[PDB]
Amino acid sequence: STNPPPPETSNPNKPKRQTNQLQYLLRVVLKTLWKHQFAWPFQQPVDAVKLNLPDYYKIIKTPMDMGTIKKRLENNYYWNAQECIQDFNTMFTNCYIYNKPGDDIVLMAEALEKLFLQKINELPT
Amino acid sequence: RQTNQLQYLLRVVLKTLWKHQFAWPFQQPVDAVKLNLPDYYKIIKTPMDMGTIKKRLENNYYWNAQECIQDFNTMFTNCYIYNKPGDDIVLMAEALEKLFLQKINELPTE
Amino acid sequence: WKKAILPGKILKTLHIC
Ligand SMILES: [N]
Repeated sequence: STNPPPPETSNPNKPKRQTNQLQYLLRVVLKTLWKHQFAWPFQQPVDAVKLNLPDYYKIIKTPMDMGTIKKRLENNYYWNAQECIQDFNTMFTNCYIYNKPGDDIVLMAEALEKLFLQKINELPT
Repeated sequence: RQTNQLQYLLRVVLKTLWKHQFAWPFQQPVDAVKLNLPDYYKIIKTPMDMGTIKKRLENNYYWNAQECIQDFNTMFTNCYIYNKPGDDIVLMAEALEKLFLQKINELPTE
Repeated sequence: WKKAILPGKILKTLHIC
C-alpha cells in the first residue's frame, strides 16, 4: 500500500535533441492540454494511496501523467517526437483500462485525447 | 475483472472505434428492409456490427479475444463485399479498420 | 439512405441503396 516512485524523466547519458517537432510538443501540445479545464486529474502521478486504489499499480504496468511528460520534454529524455506521442497515448490508455467506460474521468480523458489528436494532426514536418 | 485482452477490447478498442466520427453506420445492424436492400442477406450471409460486438463484450459472451476480433473483421469485410470500393461508407470502414489494427497491435499479453 | 444525428446536431447521410 505505497506509491511507486514516479517514472524516470532524464537519461544518464544521451544528447538532448531539439527539433521543430519536439519544441512543438512542449510549446503547443503540452501547453494547450495543460491549461485545459479537464487537465487537473492528469497533471501528476495517480496517488493510489490517497485515492484508495490498491490495485492501480498492479493493473497499470506503465503509469504516465502530464507532469512526467513535461519534465521529459524539458530534460534530455526523448529521441524524437513520436516517443513523446506514445507517452500521451499511454496516459490516455491507462485511464481507459483502469476506469469503467462512461465514468467522468474517462470522459475527461477522451476530450483531452480528442484535442491532442487535433494538435498532432498539425505536427510540423 | 475480465481477462486482460477482453477488457482491453471493450475499454480501449471498441470504445475508440465507437466514439470515432465514422462509427455511426456500424453502430447497429444493417436494416435491409428499411434501407430497401432486397439482396443484402443473399450477399452477406453473416451480418455483424459494432452494436452487437459491444453487447457481446459487455455481457461477457465472448470466450476469448479471437472471437471478438473475428467479429470486427467480419463487419469490415461485409462492408467491402456489399458496397463499391470508392463509396464513402467503404472509405469510412477502411479508416476504422486502420485504427482497429493499430489498437490490436498493442493487445496486452495474458 | 442511412441517416444519423450526431452529437452537436451534426447530420450525416449515406446512399447505401
Ligand atoms: N440503392
